[PDB]
Amino acid sequence: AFEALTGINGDLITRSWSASKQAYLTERYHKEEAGAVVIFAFQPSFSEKDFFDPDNKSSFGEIKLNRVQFPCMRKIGKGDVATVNEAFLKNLEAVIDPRTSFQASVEMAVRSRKQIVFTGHSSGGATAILATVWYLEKYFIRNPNVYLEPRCVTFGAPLVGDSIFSHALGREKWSRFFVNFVTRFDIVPRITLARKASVEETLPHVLAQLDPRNSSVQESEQRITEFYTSVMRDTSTVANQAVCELTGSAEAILETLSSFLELSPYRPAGTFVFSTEKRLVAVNNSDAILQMLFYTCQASDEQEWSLIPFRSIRDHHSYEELVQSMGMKLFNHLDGENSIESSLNDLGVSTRGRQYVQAALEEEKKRVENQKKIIQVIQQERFLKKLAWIEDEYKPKCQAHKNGYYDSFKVSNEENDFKANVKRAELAGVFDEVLGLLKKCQLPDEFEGDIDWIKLATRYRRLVEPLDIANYHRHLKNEDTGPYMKRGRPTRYIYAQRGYEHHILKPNGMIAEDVFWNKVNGLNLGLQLEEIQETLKNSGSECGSCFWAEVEELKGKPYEEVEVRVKTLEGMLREWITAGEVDEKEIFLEGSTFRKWWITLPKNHKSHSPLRDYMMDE
Amino acid sequence: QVQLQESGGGLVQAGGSLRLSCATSTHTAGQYTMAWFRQAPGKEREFVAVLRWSDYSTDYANSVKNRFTISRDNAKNTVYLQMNSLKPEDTAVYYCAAGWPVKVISSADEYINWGQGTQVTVSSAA
Repeated sequence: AFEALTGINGDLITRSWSASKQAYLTERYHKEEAGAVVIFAFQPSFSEKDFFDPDNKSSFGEIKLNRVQFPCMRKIGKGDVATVNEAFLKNLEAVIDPRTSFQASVEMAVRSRKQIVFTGHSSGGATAILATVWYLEKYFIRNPNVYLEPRCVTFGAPLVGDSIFSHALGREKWSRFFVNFVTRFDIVPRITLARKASVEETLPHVLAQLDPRNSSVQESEQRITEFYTSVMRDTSTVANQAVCELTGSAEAILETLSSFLELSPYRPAGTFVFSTEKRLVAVNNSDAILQMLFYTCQASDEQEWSLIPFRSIRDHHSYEELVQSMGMKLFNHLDGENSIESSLNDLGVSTRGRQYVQAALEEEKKRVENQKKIIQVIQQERFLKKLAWIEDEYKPKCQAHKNGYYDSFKVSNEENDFKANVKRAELAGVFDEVLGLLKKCQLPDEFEGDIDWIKLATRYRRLVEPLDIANYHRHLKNEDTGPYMKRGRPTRYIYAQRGYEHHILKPNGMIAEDVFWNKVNGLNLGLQLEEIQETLKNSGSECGSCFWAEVEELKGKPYEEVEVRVKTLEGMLREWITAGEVDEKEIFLEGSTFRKWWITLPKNHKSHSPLRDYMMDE
Repeated sequence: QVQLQESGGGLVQAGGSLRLSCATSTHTAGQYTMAWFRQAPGKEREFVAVLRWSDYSTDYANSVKNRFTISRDNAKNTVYLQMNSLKPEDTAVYYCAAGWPVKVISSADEYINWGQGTQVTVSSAA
C-alpha cells in the first residue's frame, strides 16, 4: 500500500531518520551505507541566513534556476525556468563543491548499484530535495541504466521550489522519487509560505526554539504566538488566492505592477505524507497539499486556539515518534480514495478546507480527462486522414508537377491547393485548441513529455509548417507584419519544436539553443560570436520546419548581405534531411523557390557548396 | 523503538557503590538522549542523570551530582550509572530512558522509550 506507492519501506525510512539525526554532528553531510542502500543525510541549519539569504532582494528569498545547471526544471513550450529558495540553493552548491568529496562519494555509490537515498530533517531535507534534483539532472537523465533511480526522504522540510519546479518534476516523472513527511502542526513546512518581512523580527528566536540541539530555558511565549499568527495569515492569503485562481477569480488584478499583497511562489514538490496519532495520509497533488498545509494547522480538531502555536513548534521534533509508530498507523492515499472525509476529518480540516481539497483533486481529474479526450481525438482515423492526405497524396502529386507542394500552395492554381488549405486550417484549429489548454495549465504535468504526443506533433509540424509559411508569404504578411520567424510563427509550432528537441536532447544535458550555436560555430565562419548571434538573430536555421521561412528572407537580397545566413542554412540542411525535417524530394525540384534562388548565387559559392550534387543541372 | 533493559540493582549498605547497566538494542551516540530516572515508594519518577544526543554532554540532578556517573560503552551498546556515597533515601526503582530531541532533560515526557527498571535498596546500619 504505502510501499507500492512510494517505493520505500519502513526500514529505509528508519535508516533515513537515523541518518538525518546523525547529520547534525557532521559538516555539510553524512554518508551511511546500510545494506542495499546508501544514504546521504544533510546537516540542517537554524540560522536566519539559511532560510532567507541576506543578499537576496526579493520578498521570499527566491531566485530563478540557471538553465545550464538544471535544464529540465522549466516549462518546455513556454521556456520559463523554475524558481527555488536561494539560501537552500547556495547550501546545495556548497555541498556539491568538488572540495567536499560529496560528488566522488555519490559516484562511488552509483558504481555499487545500490539504492541511493538523499534524506534530511528541516532545512537539511530542503538540501536533500535539491540534491536529488542535482542527481536527476547530472546522472539519471544521462543514462538511467548505470545511474539508477534516487529516493528522497524529508522530515519537516521547508518548501523549496515554485509551481514550475513541481511541474517539471511531474513532467519528467520524477515526483515519485520524493517523500516528504509532515507532522500535522509542524510550522517549518509553512514558513516560506510567508513574506520574509512578516517574520523578519521573530524568525531568529523561533528558529532557535526549533533547533533540536538547544535547551528551552522558558524563553518567550509571545514571540512564538506572533510568529505562528504571521505565518498562518500569509499562508491563508496564499492558499485562498490559489483557490480563487484555480477556478474562481482567474485573472483580475493578479498581474504585477501592483506588488501589494505578494504571495509566496513556493509550492509542494513531490509526495507528502501527513501524520496523526492514528493515520498516515499520502497526497500527490501539489495544490491539494498546499490547501492541507493551511487547513491542518488550524485550531479546529478541538478548537484549542491558545495551544496550537506551541504544538506547531513541538511537532517539528515529533518525527521520532512518527518513525517509531508508522506500522501501527492506518494508511490511505488521498488522491486515489473514493471518500476523503474520514482522512481530512482526522486531520482537523474544516468543511470549507475539505471542499477546497476536493476541488483541487477534481481539477487534476479534469486535466486527466482533457488529456484522454485529446488522445481519442488525435487517434481517430478521420483526423489522421488529413495528415495522410498531405503526406501520400498532395506531396507526391506536387512533386509530379516539378514545383513542390510549398510553391504549389503558394501559387494555389489547382483545387488540391485549396483542399490542402482547408486541411491546414483544420489541423491548425486542433493544435491551437491544445495549445490554449496547455497555456491555462489544464493538462497533466506529463503532457508535453508524452512520446505519442511528441511524435504526432513533430509529424504535424514537419508536414504543415511549410504550408503555414506558404500561407503567410502568399498573403504578403511578410510586408505588413514582418519576417515570419520574428512576428508570424504560430506558437503551436514553437511548442512542438521545443517538445521534440527536449525529448531527443535531454540525455546529453544541453538545450537546443546551445547545440545550435555550437553547430554554427563549428561551421567555422570566422566571425565573432556576438557578431554571428546578431546576424543569425531571429533566423530560420534553428528549426528544420522553418527552412522555407529563411529562404524567403534570403532570396532577393545580395549575396554579401546574407552570406553568413546562407552558409548556415546550407550547413544545417544535410542533418535536417537525415532527420526528416526537410524533404529532399521537394526543395531541389526545378520549380522550387529554393532551387531557382540557389542558381542565382555566385558560381564561386555554388562550386564549394555542399549542395552542388543535388542541383548539378542549373 | 529502542529496547532498554536495566540490570545490576540489589541490596547495598549505606555508603556503598553500585553500578547499574542499561542494554540498548541499537547504538545511541548522536541518536538518542539517554537518561537515568528513579522512582521511590509512593513518590514520583524523578530525574537522576542524562547523556545528551546533541553533544555527548552529561548532566546530573543536584542530589547526585559529583557522586553519580553516567557513561556509555558504544561498542557494547550499554549505558552505565555508577552510584557512590549511597544513602537510604536513594532506595528506588531505577529506569533508563531514551528520547529525542529531549530539550528538557529533567522531564520524563521527553523520553519515548523506557526500561522495566531495576530495584536498588540501600540499608541503614544495624
